[PDB]
Amino acid sequence: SMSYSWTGALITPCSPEEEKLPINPLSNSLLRYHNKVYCTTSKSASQRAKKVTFDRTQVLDAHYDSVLKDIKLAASKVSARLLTLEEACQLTPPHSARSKYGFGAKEVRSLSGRAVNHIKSVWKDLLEDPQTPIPTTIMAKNEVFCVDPAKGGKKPARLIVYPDLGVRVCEKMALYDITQKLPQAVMGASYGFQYSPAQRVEYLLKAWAEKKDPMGFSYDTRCFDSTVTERDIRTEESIYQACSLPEEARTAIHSLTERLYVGGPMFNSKGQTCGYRRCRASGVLTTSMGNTITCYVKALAACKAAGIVAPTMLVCGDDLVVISESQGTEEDERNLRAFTEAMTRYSAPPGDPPRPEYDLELITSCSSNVSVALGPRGRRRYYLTRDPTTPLARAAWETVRHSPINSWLGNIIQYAPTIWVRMVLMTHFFSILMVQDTLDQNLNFEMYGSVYSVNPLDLPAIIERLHGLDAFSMHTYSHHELTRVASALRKLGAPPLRVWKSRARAVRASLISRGGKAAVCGRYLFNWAVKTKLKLTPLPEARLLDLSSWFTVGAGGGDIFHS
Repeated sequence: SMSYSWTGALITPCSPEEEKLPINPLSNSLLRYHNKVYCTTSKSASQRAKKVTFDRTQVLDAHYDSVLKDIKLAASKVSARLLTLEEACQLTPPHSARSKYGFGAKEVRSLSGRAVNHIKSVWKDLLEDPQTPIPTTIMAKNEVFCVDPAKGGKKPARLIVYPDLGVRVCEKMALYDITQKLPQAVMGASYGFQYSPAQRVEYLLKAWAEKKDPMGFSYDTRCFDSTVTERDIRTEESIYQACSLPEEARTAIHSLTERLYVGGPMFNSKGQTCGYRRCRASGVLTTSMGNTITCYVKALAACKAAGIVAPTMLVCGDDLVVISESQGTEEDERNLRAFTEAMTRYSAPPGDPPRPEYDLELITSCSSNVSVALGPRGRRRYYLTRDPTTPLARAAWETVRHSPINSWLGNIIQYAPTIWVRMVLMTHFFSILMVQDTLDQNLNFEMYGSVYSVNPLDLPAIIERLHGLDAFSMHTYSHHELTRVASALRKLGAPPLRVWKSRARAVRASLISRGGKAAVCGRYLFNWAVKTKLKLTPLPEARLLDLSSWFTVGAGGGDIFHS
């Protein structure tokens, strides 16, 4: 079957879109080469539509069946419940796309009569009708990147397919509790979303250490969502139904599967019939959970089919890392080819063929890699980092165009120990917050497919909780990091690190002069910037932080909110 069929109708935008980074003295102080920064628009939607449209064949085998049997057995130990309407409403992000039925996220979150009565009607209809396909909207995402002329032109916009807001709330009532219990039961420690950045590093270090002679690879499936077949999606349902659930939950889950998850008609923003989907919807609740389970099953089966020796996996949606015992250079290459052939049979063909690596730091997963620096007392300290180009480009965009989602804050939190966060992002944004005089304002950001709300003044505590006090004392960064970061800054026309250091001294001093939590930020976040460093003591606030909802599977399109 084809992943999509199309009518010829265009994928259209809601509002006018901005393609180019606007000139502005605040964003210019971060980076000058504004012509290199672009935002994807609906102008490139047809190009993407072509890429994600292809035939899927799927041939399963004994290895696949064996893994699937184990998974269903594991799921049978899980008990899940429905969420109340009110619980599901509270999980809706404040800027989630409004319903076509006369209400938005604000109404849902405040439980307005129209929103509530509508959602009740949608729920009842889910229970009564397991058959009629539920309409979805297809939209081009607006995401910011830096040009890469060594890799062709600009990336085409990603596409997102999602149902109406009323349906999205119903998905949470039916399936949210499952998203919070099932992945850990069936994938155990291989499930990546349960780990903070520091824990992810610890997991990978352990996995690597376990092997007498470790070899690792990442596997890139070509357009994973499009490779997911109707059978795959019905199999996911079978796994959900293996849980102990109330009958009403079983009914809603089945209707959602047949009417929404397995496929259905897509409409553009103008309401014209755009096409029909026969693969994974990118913007439904189960997108992340479904991708993770389906990727785990196919990958583990492919390991068995290939004869990979003692595999330890880390799976986050379509993102897959496999660490195992090396069988020798040529044997490893051969076995990776056999793994790829198996994944291909299972309908998960590769983008770039996997490459064996024999050093953990050389494996890229979820766009990140492990690096090492020194903490206080000169101990080696491993931490997660990434190339800063995209985070810098988005930070410049977000400096001049305010967005409901602050990617820069998510980056500061996730990549706090990195030299680029500490010297550049932290310095720039605390500067900008004082310029705006909005330091003490909660901001939203996306992390692991979920939306969170954080006050920047709480960052020392948050950073301490997630990364430890060492995140404020790290030094002697790797040659690779210094080189990669300096090169990104030059490429974007940003000031060099030495300039950021002088800037941070003044930001630090300004924050300290404001006293209170602002002074705590100055002292902790910018201790690296002064010659006479302060002694940083554990923050009592770090322990009081309720991070119980951090680091879990999220939702397609990040359409879930925790506060």
